[PDB]
Amino acid sequence: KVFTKELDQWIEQLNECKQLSESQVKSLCEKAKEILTKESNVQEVRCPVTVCGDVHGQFHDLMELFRIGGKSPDTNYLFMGDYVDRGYYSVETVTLLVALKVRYRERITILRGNHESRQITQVYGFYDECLRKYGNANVWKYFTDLFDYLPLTALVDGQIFCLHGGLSPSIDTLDHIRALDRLQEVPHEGPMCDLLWSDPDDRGGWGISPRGAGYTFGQDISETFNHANGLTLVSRAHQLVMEGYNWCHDRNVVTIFSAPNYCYRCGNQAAIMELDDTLKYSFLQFDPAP
Amino acid sequence: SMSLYPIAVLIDELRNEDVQLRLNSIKKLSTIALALGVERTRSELLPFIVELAEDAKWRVRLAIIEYMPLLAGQLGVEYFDEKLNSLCMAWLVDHVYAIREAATSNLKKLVEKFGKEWAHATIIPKVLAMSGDPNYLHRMTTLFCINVLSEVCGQDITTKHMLPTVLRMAGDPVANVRFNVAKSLQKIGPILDNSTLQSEVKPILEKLTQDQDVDVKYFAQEALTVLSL
Amino acid sequence: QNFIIPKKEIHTVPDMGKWKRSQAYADYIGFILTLNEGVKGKKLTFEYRVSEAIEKLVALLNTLDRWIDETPPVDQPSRFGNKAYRTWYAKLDEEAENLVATVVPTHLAAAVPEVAVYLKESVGNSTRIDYGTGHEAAFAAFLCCLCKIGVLRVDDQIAIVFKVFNRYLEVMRKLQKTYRMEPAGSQGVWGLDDFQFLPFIWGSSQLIDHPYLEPRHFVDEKAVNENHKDYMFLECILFITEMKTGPFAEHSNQLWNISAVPSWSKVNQGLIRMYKAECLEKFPVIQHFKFGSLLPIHPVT
Ligand SMILES: Nc1ncnc2c1ncn2[C@@H]1O[C@H](COP(=O)(O)OP(=O)(O)OP(O)(O)=S)[C@@H](O)[C@H]1O
Ligand SMILES: [Mn+2]
Ligand SMILES: [Mn+2]
Repeated sequence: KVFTKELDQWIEQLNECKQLSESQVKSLCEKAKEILTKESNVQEVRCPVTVCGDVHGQFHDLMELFRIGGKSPDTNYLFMGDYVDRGYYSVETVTLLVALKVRYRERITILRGNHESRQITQVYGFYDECLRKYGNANVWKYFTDLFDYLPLTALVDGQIFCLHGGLSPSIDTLDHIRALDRLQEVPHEGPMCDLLWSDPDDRGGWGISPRGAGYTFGQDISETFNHANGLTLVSRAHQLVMEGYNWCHDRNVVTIFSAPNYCYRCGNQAAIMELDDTLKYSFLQFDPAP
Repeated sequence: SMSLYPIAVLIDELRNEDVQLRLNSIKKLSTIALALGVERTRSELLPFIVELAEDAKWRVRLAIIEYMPLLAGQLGVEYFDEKLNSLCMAWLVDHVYAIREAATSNLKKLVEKFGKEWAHATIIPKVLAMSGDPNYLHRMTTLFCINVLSEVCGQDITTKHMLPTVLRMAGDPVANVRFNVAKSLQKIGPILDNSTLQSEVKPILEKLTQDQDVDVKYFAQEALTVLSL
Repeated sequence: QNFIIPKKEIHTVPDMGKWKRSQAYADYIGFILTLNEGVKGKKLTFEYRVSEAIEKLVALLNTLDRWIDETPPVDQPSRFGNKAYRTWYAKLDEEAENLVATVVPTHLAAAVPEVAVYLKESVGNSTRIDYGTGHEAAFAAFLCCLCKIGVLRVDDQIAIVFKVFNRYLEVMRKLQKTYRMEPAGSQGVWGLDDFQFLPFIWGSSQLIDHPYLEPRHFVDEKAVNENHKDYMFLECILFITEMKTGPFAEHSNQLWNISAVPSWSKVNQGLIRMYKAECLEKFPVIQHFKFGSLLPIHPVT
């Protein structure tokens, strides 16, 4: 294809950490939307696959991730959102992950995080970055419009539930999630909001989130949801982890964070989760690029 | 010549808790080990090189992999087979892709140094062993190896010992392995004879263009076009 | 007078206008700008007056310092922040009103319940093990309330910033280090600092029309070490060079840009605009503000 050559050089160009032009970015997002529209709210994913968490614009650390777990399309990846904001390279980071999706839609899944919205990208840097790197708001338009299309959750081999945030008191089953309309700005409240905002915590039952959006859920809720939906594990991100990954709720839930040494301050490791040919999990911890 | 070298200072730097001094002392080994001679590096330096082959930090492991071809060159083929073959194979199975990738390039440099007949004897089997690994990341390494090794192994070893494995892996449960068969066949093809190509390679690629997976189809079709079949 | 417990009032993004047009906002911003004006051109070692109310606010902060000593970090596995922070915070929750009542005279004792809320909101989030500029704002709001009830007076304006707010920063820095607290709402390479904002404003005010120190001098290690005892801005830089990795230009991008600003004057000027733009007009920060009788949500009157 004439357009595969084009895509291939874009990927090559982006791996050198060089941004695409406004015109190119526009085409990329248009063709990404076509692909993403066909994707379900609970997007079906087949193991083997590697599950990743927050990148927050740390492009060189994303390259380190591919050094650890293998490059696309050889290695199958699954990203649970928060690609943009805070780092120097939200543009390059998100452009590549989108590029790869259009090129190998069966080799990657990119999920929507809470940072993948119009409201939050204007708070934590993505808007600023686009303006400074392109001279106008158009690239921010093409991306934030595209974010509306990202699937909310994923399901690997029907057994491992993946999403950015956590569970919702409004959602008992995976069918409730399929029923939802995701093709909008992340709402201020409700089931869609909770899936991208919620956290697990150490006290029982539901709890209104200190974040001001979403809920915090206890081990009994995790145990009920998993059992009720035939799930063995909820894989999620949305929180800083010193060790890269964090078990909780008696191994019903795992938190994966992929931005090492967060804010040049935290000195945390980053992690990714490899899922076997036979759905067995293992973790790879890594520090930043030298 | 080097019997007054402060080797104790070097060993402290190789075993150092600080990573940067580990990496910097490895950069010396190339020149130092030559001047120190086969016997002294074997008795006084090699137990520390072996430790570092499995260092906790992957970038230290990587530097040893890069030093490996020089160390094997100095130490000769016969000693490599008894103490150093295992190190090189254990790297192909490393959790970190970068280490897997570099152990592959390493096999190539060693083959250029020791020759293709030695490769048949001591390398090819161990590489093919991985094709039955439960993990797709490891099974793919076999193909990455075959890609790199077919060049320096010549038509015959490629045809007899490497090719049948590639063709077998065309029936893998995992698509990633399947499209990497298509990519391998594109790479190793020009080395084989047209009879082998028309009779054994062409039917497999055509079957691979009928594959459920989009990427297997594409790369299979691309191999057919490139090899003009 | 007539006091109530402060409650949240900004619940939605459309509620952000209500905030902008409120009495609380007018007072708060007017309070920051006042303190800013009082410390213009002055060193930390400047000779000013210290009242009984000030010396008792420092004691308050020393009590909080003492509690960190008496509540060391536990050797338990945790996500990021150390769980010993929750034990510490629970002490501030139980004892806040008593600590405030040692600062507020007995005739104004009815104001203690309202005022103490702001202090409880000024030391980070117990659940998240967080600290952000929103907590820092709550402490300014706390201090603002003490002025409105007359406990602190006009003459205390320099003491408030140089003694009380300055000691406050030491205690927060300690908290952030000791319990391994994470940044609440850091803007990363686009924000001023992950944890603080206000000391950069008041700090730059001191350096307005300085004979030899210009904004370019704070990215110079030697200038900072030789002068941080006198300037709040430089102290903040010292903590950043102590707590962050890499070259300055990498970790603190926005501050690296600021060093290229011609005068401390324009730095103070710009930081005021930026504070309104990036903190006081950002919903995820303001949603947690609390309004009572002293700092109310009703339109400015
Ligand atoms: N400047 C601030 N000061 C204090 N609290 C804040 C500030 N900004 C936001 N918050 C609140 O503190 C919470 C934690 O902030 P962060 O974790 O840094 O950002 P977040 O968007 O909640 O998390 P991410 O980045 O999606 S993983 C937010 O949910 C807000 O409720
Ligand atoms: Mn995040
Ligand atoms: Mn998030």
